[PDB]
Amino acid sequence: MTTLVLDNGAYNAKIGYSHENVSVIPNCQFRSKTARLKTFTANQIDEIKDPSGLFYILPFQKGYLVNWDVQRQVWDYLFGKEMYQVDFLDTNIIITEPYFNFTSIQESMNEILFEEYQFQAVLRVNAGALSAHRYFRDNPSELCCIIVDSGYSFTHIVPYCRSKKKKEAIIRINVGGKLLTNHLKEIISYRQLHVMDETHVINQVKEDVCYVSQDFYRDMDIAKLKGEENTVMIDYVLPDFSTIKKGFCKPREEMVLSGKYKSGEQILRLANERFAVPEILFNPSDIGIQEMGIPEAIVYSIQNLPEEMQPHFFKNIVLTGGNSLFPGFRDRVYSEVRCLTPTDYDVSVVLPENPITYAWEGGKLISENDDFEDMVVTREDYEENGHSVCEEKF
Amino acid sequence: KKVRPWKWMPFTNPARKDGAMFFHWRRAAEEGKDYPFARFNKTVQ
Amino acid sequence: PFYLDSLEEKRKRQRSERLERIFQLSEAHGALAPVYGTEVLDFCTLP
Amino acid sequence: MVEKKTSVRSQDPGQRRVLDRAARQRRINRQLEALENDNFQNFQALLEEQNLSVAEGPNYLTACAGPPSRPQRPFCAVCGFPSPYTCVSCGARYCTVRCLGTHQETRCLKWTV
Amino acid sequence: EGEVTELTPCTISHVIIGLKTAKGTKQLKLDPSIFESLQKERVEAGDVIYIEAN
Repeated sequence: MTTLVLDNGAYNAKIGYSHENVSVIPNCQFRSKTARLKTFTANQIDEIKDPSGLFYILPFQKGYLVNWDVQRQVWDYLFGKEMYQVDFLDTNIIITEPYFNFTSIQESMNEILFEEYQFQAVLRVNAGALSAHRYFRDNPSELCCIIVDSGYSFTHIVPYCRSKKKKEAIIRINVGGKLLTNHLKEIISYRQLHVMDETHVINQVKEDVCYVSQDFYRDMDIAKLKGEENTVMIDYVLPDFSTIKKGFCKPREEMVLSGKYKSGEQILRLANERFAVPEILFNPSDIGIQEMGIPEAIVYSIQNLPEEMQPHFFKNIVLTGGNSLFPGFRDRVYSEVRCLTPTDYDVSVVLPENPITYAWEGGKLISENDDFEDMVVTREDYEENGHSVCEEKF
Repeated sequence: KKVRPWKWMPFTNPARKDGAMFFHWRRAAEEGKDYPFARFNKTVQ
Repeated sequence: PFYLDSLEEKRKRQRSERLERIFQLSEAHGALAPVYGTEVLDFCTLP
Repeated sequence: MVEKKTSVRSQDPGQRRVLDRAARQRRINRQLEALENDNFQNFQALLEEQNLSVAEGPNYLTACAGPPSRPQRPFCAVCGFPSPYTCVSCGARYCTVRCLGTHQETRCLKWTV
Repeated sequence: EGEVTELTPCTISHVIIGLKTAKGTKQLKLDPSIFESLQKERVEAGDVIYIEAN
């Protein structure tokens, strides 16, 4: 039989069955100021011929849930067609849950899942736990691993050892991809005008041009010196949905250094943001937050009890999420943890080759674990125990 | 950046069987789209 | 979990290097003797 | 000769005033809350209901990372480049006199209400 | 050679010092006679130092 693996958050709602449906389906609804205020669903955004000024209705604005209505509408619109083949009791679903989520909200979500959609089985596995299982299956010779999941709206430093997570050296950081996108928005707004509040185009510009600087102060000096010499001043032409529907970074050759083009686009752009907005993950607190970076917590998480886990912990660092898509992020994290951790202890940091849907891969690989029928809680068990069997099983 | 002219576009109603062609001031986005009121064709049983 | 053979061997080898370093330094810090000596200077020195 | 009509919105230096600590902290908190938010330039009630039943233990409170060891770097608020200076009025940082002027014209004490 | 991360003298049997470079961190046990040199050089957490074993 097939199963439906579901990961959910503020930016993305990745659902997928045993074989296909691998994509970046969002979780929020979109309202177009121009399309008569029509309320679009996760994948219906593709039907919008002009995503400029889309109002986002979010079930999650950060790690926790809000306004069930939106989540249930998204789930219904997804199931209603090819995505899941609404058949309910024929298959089962496996949903992820945040590191420390609302106990009441999560048990009520399980209640709704058992009652309304009536999946024959569902469980309380954790988003980090699924990635931990994936990594353990990839490397059976390993016994302990730390997951740095820097999602688009998440930053979790989660340990795992002996197939059990400890709730003491477990760190979360509020510096997420959404914060980075909002900071880029505010910077562009402040440096081109006094107000600018579009989100959809800048969220793409983020992943298109931003990169993690391997030498922050060197890049800062290169940006401080005049643009005639710097290389990070790559200009980005924004989309207008009338001549080009998707923005793009102009070739290094076509760049007119005067910053003005007779074509008439909003190409205006600066170099600083490109490498300033990603480094907030590594060296935060520059803007004012009391939030700590990635590496110091990657360190703090290791040195609690075990001198036998500490070495395996350094050797097994699993960087995943969505914020690890910028080039140089892996190298920077590796250099930082290598310079922060003891020399004698080995430190191996390896990000996968295609970690765009690592959670879906873990789910599709667990689909044939021959123990899911025991890991999962079923309809009758739920109805009889009343959330107790669900709290027991994860 | 303004490109979306309203046009006096022809259209056909799938609910009809004679293929009669009518006209309407449609937008520049839903050209050739199905007739929205076509749902109102549930004749009595 | 179990320990690492490579890690424990590296620990042993760095400890051996440490022991060799003490053996070298202790022997090098006492190679030369005084020209006159503390007691010789104290005997030669008058009030 | 054409008479150039001047503006009357100029403010008296005798009336202009310096800022304080609480208001600067509120500025910082508002800026961070806006950076965390996503809408025109609610989860507040969400976190209120959350903290309604929070205690000390393995939870969000004891899970937050906290402040780092490396000291805060003085980045600019206008252009973002390293800012060795500060604004005597509000404390904002800058790197050039042009940046200071832009701050005084667009940011200095105009959003605090 | 490297940046100091911690100084702890154990009337002193030795001093444990933490050094940092771009190859990892190192914990070092120095004779109490070198703790005098450390105090005289006024080194503290965050300063880069050379300490010759010889």
